[PDB]
Amino acid sequence: QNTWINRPEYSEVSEDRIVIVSDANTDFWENTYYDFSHYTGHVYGKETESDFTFQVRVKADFSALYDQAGIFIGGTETAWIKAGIEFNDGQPSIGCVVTNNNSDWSTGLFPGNPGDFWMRVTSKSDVIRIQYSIDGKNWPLLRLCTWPGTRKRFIGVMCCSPKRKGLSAEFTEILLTTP
Amino acid sequence: QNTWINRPEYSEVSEDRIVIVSDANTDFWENTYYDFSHYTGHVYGKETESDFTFQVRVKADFSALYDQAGIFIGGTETAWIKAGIEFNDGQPSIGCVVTNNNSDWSTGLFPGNPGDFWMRVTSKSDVIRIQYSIDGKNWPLLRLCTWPGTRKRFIGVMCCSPKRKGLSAEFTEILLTTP
Repeated sequence: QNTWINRPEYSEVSEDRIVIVSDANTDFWENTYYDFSHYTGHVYGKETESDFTFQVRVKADFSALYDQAGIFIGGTETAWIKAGIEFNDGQPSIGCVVTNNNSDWSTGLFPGNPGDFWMRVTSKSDVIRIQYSIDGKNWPLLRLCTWPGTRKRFIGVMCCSPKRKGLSAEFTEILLTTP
Repeated sequence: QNTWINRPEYSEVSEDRIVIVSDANTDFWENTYYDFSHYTGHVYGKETESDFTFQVRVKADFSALYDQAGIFIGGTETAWIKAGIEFNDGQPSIGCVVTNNNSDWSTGLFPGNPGDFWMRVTSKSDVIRIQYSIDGKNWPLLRLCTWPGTRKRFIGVMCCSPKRKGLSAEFTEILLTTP
């Protein structure tokens, strides 16, 4: 059954729609460079011990620095992966952070509509393939690595407000299935 | 003193210019997904045990699938990092691969001129910050992680031809210095 990691004050959970409103100063980051350990981001999903392909359509109102919305894959508090859009110096970026004791993040240009995009995560064997889409048809690769956690993987939708509060993210067309 | 990792058949080494012509089927990759271990890419540089900032201007004639040219940071054969342009399905991408026993790669859109760009690597403490530039003035972030190797880091220019032979890459404006 679906459950939360840092359940937010405000939210909505329907059969085919999930809304996460971030709490103040929420984020996910481990040590690397910044020297702090944040594990306060919001994630709604479920644990699974089998391979899978997760896909979701994200609609959030990015505005404050470091606003994040996308997907999350958890193992432990020091073994997880997050990916999606992140606001910074205006322009929106698409990136990913793989944390295996330490956070390793990559980022880059996001061409689509920052307020309406798709995310896809495929986890078969010990491999993690993360892709995104701006039209729901084309899925460019974002990150390809090997899972840093164990058997149990927590897969779900995520939302972060490192410098603010209230980022509202709507998740629809959610589909968790065999790879 | 400067030395090679998989010295190529053809090359040129001047005081302020380095040309690497790739040998057939050369590449850098460790296990993840593809299930093969490649350590045949060409790298010209030097070992250092102190923090540094490396910068270089790259001019290569990308054409065959997976053609790569950029920078490399080595620790061991299972602990290294590479970053730069990579040709694929025509369009050129800017990406990075961090290998800590297993390769973890990120990729994305490259807006500049694929045949003339800059790379910058900063290694202070145990942090690695990789940036690129399309005009030699602006340096967007590409990857930020913590070094997977030890004290001795091999920093230098790199060139790969996974599916061909002959990719000629020219490296100029090389500058290795304190961060």
